[PDB]
Amino acid sequence: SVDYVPML
Amino acid sequence: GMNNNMSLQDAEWYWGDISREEVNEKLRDTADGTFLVRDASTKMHGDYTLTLRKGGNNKSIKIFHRDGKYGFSDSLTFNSVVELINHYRNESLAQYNPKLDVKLLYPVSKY
Repeated sequence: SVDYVPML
Repeated sequence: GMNNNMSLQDAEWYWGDISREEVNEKLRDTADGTFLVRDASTKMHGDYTLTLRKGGNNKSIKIFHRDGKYGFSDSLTFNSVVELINHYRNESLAQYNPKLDVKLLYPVSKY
């Protein structure tokens, strides 16, 4: 899934 | 990237001037744990997200300037979002919680 997953 | 010192979101290779098609051109066919600093735009403009791709689960990763706290914190107190993440880039991030299962290979520094 090549965009944005905001993990930290 | 918060006060006048500059090292966490903008550390050594941590740039953020690479978008969706131009990151893919040197990425997900070879990538099995390479970690590299990607430009976003979603809540207006998100310059400092990080992106690693594993060829299978291909999945980006947030930073934040100095907010995470991992180390012996008495006289020199620790505040770094990468120090918790770098401990599990030393082995396997699926033993943390995020289903990547990867070690540090190589960063794509300035494309």
